[PDB]
Amino acid sequence: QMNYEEVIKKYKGNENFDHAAYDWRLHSGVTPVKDQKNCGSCWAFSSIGSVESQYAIRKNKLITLSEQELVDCSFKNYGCNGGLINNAFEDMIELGGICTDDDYPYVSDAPNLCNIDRCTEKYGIKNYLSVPDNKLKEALRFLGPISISVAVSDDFAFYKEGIFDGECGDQLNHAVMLVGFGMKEIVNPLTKKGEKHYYYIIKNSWGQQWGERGFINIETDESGLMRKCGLGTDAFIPLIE
Amino acid sequence: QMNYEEVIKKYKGNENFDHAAYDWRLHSGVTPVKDQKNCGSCWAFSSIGSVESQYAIRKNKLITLSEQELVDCSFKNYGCNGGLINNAFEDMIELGGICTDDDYPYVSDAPNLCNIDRCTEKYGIKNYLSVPDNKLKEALRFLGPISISVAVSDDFAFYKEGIFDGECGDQLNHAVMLVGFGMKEIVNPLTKKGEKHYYYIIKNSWGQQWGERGFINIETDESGLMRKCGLGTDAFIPLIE
Ligand SMILES: [Cl-]
Ligand code: NA
Ligand code: NA
Repeated sequence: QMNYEEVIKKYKGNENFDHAAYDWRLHSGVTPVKDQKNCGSCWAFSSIGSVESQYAIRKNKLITLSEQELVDCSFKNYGCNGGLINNAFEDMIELGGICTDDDYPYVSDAPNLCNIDRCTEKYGIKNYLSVPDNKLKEALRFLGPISISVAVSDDFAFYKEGIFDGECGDQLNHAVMLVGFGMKEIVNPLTKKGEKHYYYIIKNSWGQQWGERGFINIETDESGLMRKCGLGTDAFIPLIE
Repeated sequence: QMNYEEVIKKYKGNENFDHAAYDWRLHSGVTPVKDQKNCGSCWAFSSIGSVESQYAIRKNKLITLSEQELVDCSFKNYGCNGGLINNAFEDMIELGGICTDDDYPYVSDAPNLCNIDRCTEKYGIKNYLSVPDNKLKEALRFLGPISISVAVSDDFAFYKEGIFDGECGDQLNHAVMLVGFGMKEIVNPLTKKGEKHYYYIIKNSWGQQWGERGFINIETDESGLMRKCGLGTDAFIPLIE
């Protein structure tokens, strides 16, 4: 909702930001990685995650919120059976905040009723924007991490490190969040030349013991338009201001 | 990167230096002991300390650096859950500089995002060498304090002063730094003759209020080759020149 252009003006400084790299991790913009365990609640971890980052950035406070509370009360979704990023933010506004991760611990696939009263300090969001398929690097630089969707292939799970550029999935089947971009200049193992390999920085929800400390890097170009595997086809970022 | 021999040659130089004792503490080479508390920051405190000494020596400046920024930003380590000296030095260079421990105070196990911008005067290192497993005393005398590893056994810890000697090694499980050696001449409790007891000087991270102002003495021989408990299996010294 809202209007990209409408908010980007209120934040963006007209300065053709550095398009090669910016990493929210090393700017107090990325909360610790969590682990969805055996429940298909990706949609929830990513949306919750983008909110945590909005807080860590804007209102400068670190707080982990209950993903479990979304799986239990977001009726516009299907709990462990999947959901949609934007629906989450929707139900988030309806619920007027979510209980901290501490008063409403996560319990994965274990049946669990929805109890909104399990706490008294609910953390919420004023509204949420949608980012244009070709304004990712720009939004990431001034608005913050973005909740997005992507097609995850079977080999995608084995990824242990580097700049993934493997097989993609059928269609958009997973929700993760974008936290920044970077660019390592590797050598052409064949021509042996200074080549520039650009990449996006993803935060998964499979615990730290997966990929680079829980994060994965996706190839892309300087412009930040090469969205491999359908990258950010669906892209939203919550707003608390 | 820098491979030991290239720089060690630029410094060592044969020399019949006294192999019995040299103590960087009383040569303006050892900054005050710190306390990692109930957070597994062995590796960071050890590496940081060697940097503090390098500045205190080469650039004749007394400076204490932020261990908290390493636990939060190297990513080649696992914050309070442990890490490795060399990984730290790597990432230290990647980040190009570290906040002083005053602009980036330590908060042990207390959650804390990584903000490389938490300061404006960042102190760094050009590169880092690995010192030979049988060249410690030699290195200490000319290169400066060394970051090392050791196996702390269960009966240790009560040590309040003197030259602790009791626990044996295993696989390692803690990170500290070597700061010098000495040799006290006790009397022969059996034949009563002039016996020579050599020892190493380690710099811990459990505050001044522990042992002799925080330090402990480990047995060793004149050659500086008897590394009980693996003393220095892994040994590195950062370089700022
Ligand atoms: Cl974990
Ligand atoms: Na985790
Ligand atoms: Na880093």
